[PDB]
Amino acid sequence: MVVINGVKYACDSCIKSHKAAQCEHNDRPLKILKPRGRPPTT
Ligand SMILES: [Zn+2]
Repeated sequence: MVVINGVKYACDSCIKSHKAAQCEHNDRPLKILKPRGRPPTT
């Protein structure tokens, strides 16, 4: 996975899987993520 400033990211084959724990792939579409969030309502 990758992180910038205070943002997180990883391949769709990790962030969606779990390997993101230490993703280091190249190909494949990347994505972003953060330390939990949750909706404002539901
Ligand atoms: Zn990956």
